[PDB]
Amino acid sequence: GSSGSSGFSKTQRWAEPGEPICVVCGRYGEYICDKTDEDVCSLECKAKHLLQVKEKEEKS
Ligand SMILES: [Zn+2]
Repeated sequence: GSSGSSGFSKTQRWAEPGEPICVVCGRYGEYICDKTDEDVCSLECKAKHLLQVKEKEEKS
């Protein structure tokens, strides 16, 4: 395809040595999933990692 740009959020600031950090960006993970329990800053990052972890399992 081609896709476009991202939203207009700035919730990806530095993160102290202990807090969660985005697994796709690299700043902070204010949000955390349940199944994967990963860390993300926005909602797009969440699915961006989930749909990426599924293909990694292969099959099905
Ligand atoms: Zn992010």
